[PDB]
Amino acid sequence: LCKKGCGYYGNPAWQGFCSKCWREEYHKARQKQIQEDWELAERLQREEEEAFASS
Amino acid sequence: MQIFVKTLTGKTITLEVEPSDTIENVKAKIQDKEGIPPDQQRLIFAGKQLEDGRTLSDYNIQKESTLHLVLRL
Ligand SMILES: [Zn+2]
Repeated sequence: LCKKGCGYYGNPAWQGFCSKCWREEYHKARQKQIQEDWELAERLQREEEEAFASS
Repeated sequence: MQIFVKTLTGKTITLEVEPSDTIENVKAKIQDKEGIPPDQQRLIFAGKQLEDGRTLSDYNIQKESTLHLVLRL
């Protein structure tokens, strides 16, 4: 049984989730990683702007 | 396998790579496609700037993973 409790059977290759709850979890984790990476990139851009300005 | 490289302008670059590819070799592919010299490229994945002598597999970059790219001014 899917550890999210949707009533379907979980696949041990998918960490105990069924197919649908696994794909949701995969998409959400990538969305969060991609948003945090974008924030880091904007911080790096600001660091580039300061260094460039200082010369 | 395909990966995506997103810039701060909203542009996404698709690259054909293998997990054993070095970061330096991915920067060469970006230069070939976008003209950006490797030395001006800063790659990001999962909270880390990517180091030239490491591989895509070292960072858990997988099929359809999205990296970010910032350029040195
Ligand atoms: Zn489920």
